[PDB]
Amino acid sequence: GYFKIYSKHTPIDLPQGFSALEPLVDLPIGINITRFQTLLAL
Amino acid sequence: IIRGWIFGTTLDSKTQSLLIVNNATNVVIKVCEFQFCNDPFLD
Amino acid sequence: SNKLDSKVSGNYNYLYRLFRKSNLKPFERDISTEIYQAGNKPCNGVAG
Repeated sequence: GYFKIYSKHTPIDLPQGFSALEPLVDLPIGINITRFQTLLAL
Repeated sequence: IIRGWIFGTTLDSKTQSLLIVNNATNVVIKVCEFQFCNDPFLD
Repeated sequence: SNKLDSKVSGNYNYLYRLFRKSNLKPFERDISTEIYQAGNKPCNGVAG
């Protein structure tokens, strides 16, 4: 029932390297999620 | 350009769909039964 | 809750579900108001 969010912002295809993603938010939702979509700014 | 994401099972008012965005002001999170549009975006 | 929840004609304020599609995953909720497929023929909006 959690929604963990891990984030990492790195100054810069995918680069060849290593970067650990620090946890950001533990979001207490407790619902079913099976599909998603992103949003853009036009 | 990428401002946020939409999560859910049916993405309508029947179920509760997760909504995460980040506008020019601050990050807001809502957990509601949004009736999402077919082609949602920001302008 | 007999003192607080008891109506002589039947306390209908609380509702309970019987015919679910399948066993739900723990810690999830369904708000569907559609007629359950209680057989072989599709319901197609027909109840009874």
